[PDB]
Amino acid sequence: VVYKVPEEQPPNTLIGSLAADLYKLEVGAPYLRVDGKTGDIFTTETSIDREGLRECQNQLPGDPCILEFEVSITDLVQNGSPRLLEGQIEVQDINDNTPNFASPVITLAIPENTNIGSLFPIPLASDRDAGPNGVASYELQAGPEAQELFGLQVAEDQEEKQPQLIVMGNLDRERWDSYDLTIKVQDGGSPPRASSALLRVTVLDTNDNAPKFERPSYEAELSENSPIGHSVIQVKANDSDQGANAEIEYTFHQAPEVVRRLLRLDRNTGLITVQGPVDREDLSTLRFSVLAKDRGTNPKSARAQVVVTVKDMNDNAPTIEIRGIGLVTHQDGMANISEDVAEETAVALVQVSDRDEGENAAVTCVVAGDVPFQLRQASETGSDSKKKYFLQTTTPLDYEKVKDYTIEIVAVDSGNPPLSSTNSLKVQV
Amino acid sequence: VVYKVPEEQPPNTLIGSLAADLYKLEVGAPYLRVDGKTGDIFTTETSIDREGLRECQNQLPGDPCILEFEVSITDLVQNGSPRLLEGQIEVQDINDNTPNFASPVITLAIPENTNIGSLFPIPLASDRDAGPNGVASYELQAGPEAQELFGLQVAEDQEEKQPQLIVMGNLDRERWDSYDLTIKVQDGGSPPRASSALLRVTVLDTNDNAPKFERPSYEAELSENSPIGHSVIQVKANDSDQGANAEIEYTFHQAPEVVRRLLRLDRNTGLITVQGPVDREDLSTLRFSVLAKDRGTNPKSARAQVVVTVKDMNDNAPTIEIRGIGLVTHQDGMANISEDVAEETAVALVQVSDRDEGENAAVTCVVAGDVPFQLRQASETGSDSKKKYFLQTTTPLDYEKVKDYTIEIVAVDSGNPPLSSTNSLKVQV
Ligand SMILES: *[C@@H]1O[C@H](CO)[C@@H](O)[C@H](O)[C@H]1NC(C)=O
Ligand SMILES: *[C@@H]1O[C@H](CO)[C@@H](O)[C@H](O)[C@H]1NC(C)=O
Ligand SMILES: *[C@H]1O[C@H](CO)[C@@H](O)[C@H](O)[C@@H]1O
Ligand SMILES: *[C@H]1O[C@H](CO)[C@@H](O)[C@H](O)[C@@H]1O
Ligand SMILES: [Ca+2]
Ligand SMILES: [Ca+2]
Ligand SMILES: [Ca+2]
Ligand SMILES: [Ca+2]
Ligand SMILES: [Ca+2]
Ligand SMILES: [Ca+2]
Ligand SMILES: [Ca+2]
Ligand SMILES: [Ca+2]
Ligand SMILES: [Ca+2]
Ligand SMILES: [Ca+2]
Ligand SMILES: [Ca+2]
Ligand SMILES: [Ca+2]
Ligand SMILES: [Ca+2]
Ligand SMILES: [Ca+2]
Ligand SMILES: [Ca+2]
Ligand SMILES: [Ca+2]
Ligand SMILES: [Ca+2]
Ligand SMILES: [Ca+2]
Repeated sequence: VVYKVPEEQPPNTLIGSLAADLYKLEVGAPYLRVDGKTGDIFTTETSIDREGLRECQNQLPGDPCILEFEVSITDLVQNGSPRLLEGQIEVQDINDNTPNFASPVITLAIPENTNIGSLFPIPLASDRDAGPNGVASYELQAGPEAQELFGLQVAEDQEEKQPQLIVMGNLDRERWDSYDLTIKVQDGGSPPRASSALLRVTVLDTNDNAPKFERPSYEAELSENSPIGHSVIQVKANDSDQGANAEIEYTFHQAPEVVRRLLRLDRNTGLITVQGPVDREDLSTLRFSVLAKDRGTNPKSARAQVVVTVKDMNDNAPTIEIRGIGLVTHQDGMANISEDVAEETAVALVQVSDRDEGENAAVTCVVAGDVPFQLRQASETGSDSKKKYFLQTTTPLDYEKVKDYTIEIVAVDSGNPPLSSTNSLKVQV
Repeated sequence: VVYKVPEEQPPNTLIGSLAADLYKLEVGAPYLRVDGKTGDIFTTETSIDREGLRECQNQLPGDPCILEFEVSITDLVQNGSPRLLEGQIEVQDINDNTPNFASPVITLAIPENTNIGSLFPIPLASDRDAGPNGVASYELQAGPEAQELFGLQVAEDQEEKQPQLIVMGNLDRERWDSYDLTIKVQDGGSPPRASSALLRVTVLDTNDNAPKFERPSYEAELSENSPIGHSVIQVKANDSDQGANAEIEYTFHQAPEVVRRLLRLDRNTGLITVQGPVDREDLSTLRFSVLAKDRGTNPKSARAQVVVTVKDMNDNAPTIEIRGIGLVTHQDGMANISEDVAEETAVALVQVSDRDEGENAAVTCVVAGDVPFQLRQASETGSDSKKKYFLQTTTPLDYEKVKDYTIEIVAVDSGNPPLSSTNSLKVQV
């Protein structure tokens, strides 16, 4: 015979009697009591916990929880041998357990710019109770800002409710990177029972941002013949992402070889320095681009024009080019004349040249000996390096005191320290 | 005095004469010739290359390229000393050089799902010529499919044309991962000159795809008490991305500790195996989820329900519970009766139980001795393990041949190999 008893009733609640017919309890011992000569059976000071009983442990949904008990009728006119009877009390569930999350703080990581509608699962609540007394609903309590951004959805697919976050609008990590929601679970008892957990959405970073240089363009003066390791310039860029999506590498972009030889760009600090012989007379400007690149898996990159102006040093000593004109013409640094046609006639054309810049290539230019020849402007302009002078005569002269004219010229630039050159010519006669 | 001469003319082209006034060439030597008594000056079998001349090398845009030359008038009624004159021939540019890319194949990497409008720079073409004879336009020749996807844009920002790819629609790597375009550069000469390069767009992979399991759900039978390392089941998932965006890791998701003890999930292969004592009498089903996760920087993940049915083994030997009923009641495995009231009266209630399943818990149940007691059904149902029998009398008996009743019961299950138990009772008298 069967019986329906609510679980966890108070001691000595009567569960019933003889819809059949001394009575003894043979089995059911801790949880029940019977009375002699009545066969009315009541609960004990050990309450029946539907959730406690080994008898009811792994039972599948809606498989009824039955406690076995046996009682003996051992009187039939004190002649019969006793009659036991199989009993079954079906313990009925009450909402005496609260729905729960495994941890009271729950922590989702959602990437930046997840498309609208994207779903993410929330951990399930559980409830040791059965049927409508177990998990019933989920509710998403949220700050205003956050409410426009996040929704809740529940699936009846898996015959057990999987609650899910819907992303309702765009997330940007850079804008804001941490939200706070509470997820309320509730059961379907009366009264119901509920529980909460803090659901923290963490916005994860994507490499959605490129490097930018402090300045679009870069300029720097650099002194010619500087030593190996002299700081030319530091370029630096900026990335609004996080970690390696924002770590930066610097490398030459549109840089011809010459420059590559002379400069060293350091990838971490972005400090260009000298690594080679720098000569303004070779290359007066250094023009190149520089490439800033993040360490994202798909690297984003920027570039900046750099132009280095090479500053002059007086490292070039002037140059006295002596040469012929018209019919007069030199040979291994000496020429011919005799019984000169006139004074103020020209023996040589003389060009003085300096390869540096401004002052350091401004040339003064002087005839050494005691001879009868001067330099006279031939040019009709004032080009400060490119002097063209005639080497012309001062006094007439005859074949008797001649063939002994070593005219030597000297030149100095207005540099500091100054540099000088000397160059000569013999006139035979 | 000045002069305009086109570069790379044929030998002995006349560049002009005396808009002034023997004539000698003093400077300009390799590239020019003058004629005596005329002062008309013409080109040589060394052509003037505007692009060749050291004199014109690093010249900034539109800085004119001038070749210096000096000539001497050394006749003024054969009385004057000679007059030289500064010359300047301004060499004029002709479109004798073709616009070029550094490499003839160019190779851009664009990420999946780059937003429409996103720009990417193409390497610049160069042109050793000057002014309108240098780079003029860029043109993007393209296959139909590819044309809907990619545009060209040129910037006049940097005073030098930076050509750029515009992305015109969505790229999906999984769909198609390599395009072919040609980029045509052309100059602004007449006729113009042009050049091409193969521009290959490579679509780079983003982790835009989650794992999926072969099957939504997984089932497996597993024999109780199997050995450590026995293959239970292999779960496997699938990711349509590339590299580590598609490499997969398997780990238990909603798995209570018990299960964690008994099973070992291997992260690479996704093969669950035995790692602990499995007892159907402890846990008949193993229910858990499994988590597949890619090795993307922001891992995407799937999960699958797994349910393992534990199959029974005859590892439990039956259980003979002897106990009292009504007034008759046992004590350290023996009880009292004397001058029995009748035969077919019951001394004990006897329950035989096996903890296994089906056959291996089907019990036959037999009284050993030569005694006057049998087992008789007390229950009113056929529960195949839970037998309830009376141990009742066969023959009457008196106090003179008694107090020597060791009734022993034996039980065996229908398992293979079968298991047996024996249990006894003394009746004093
Ligand atoms: C570099 O980046 C910051 C943002 O991190 C920006 O506000 C700043 O103006 C940039 N440059 C300097 C000189 O701080
Ligand atoms: C796993 O992935 C492939 C695509 O790579 C899919 O077409 C296939 O059907 C999946 N499963 C099996 C059993 O091949
Ligand atoms: C070049 O030579 C002159 C002497 O002729 C010096 O004055 C000058 O400093 C340098 O030695
Ligand atoms: C239990 O004991 C019995 C003998 O009483 C055997 O038949 C059985 O196989 C097991 O040993
Ligand atoms: Ca309870
Ligand atoms: Ca309950
Ligand atoms: Ca509940
Ligand atoms: Ca962002
Ligand atoms: Ca970045
Ligand atoms: Ca970011
Ligand atoms: Ca130098
Ligand atoms: Ca210098
Ligand atoms: Ca100098
Ligand atoms: Ca040329
Ligand atoms: Ca040209
Ligand atoms: Ca050209
Ligand atoms: Ca894709
Ligand atoms: Ca993936
Ligand atoms: Ca992909
Ligand atoms: Ca077992
Ligand atoms: Ca078993
Ligand atoms: Ca058994």
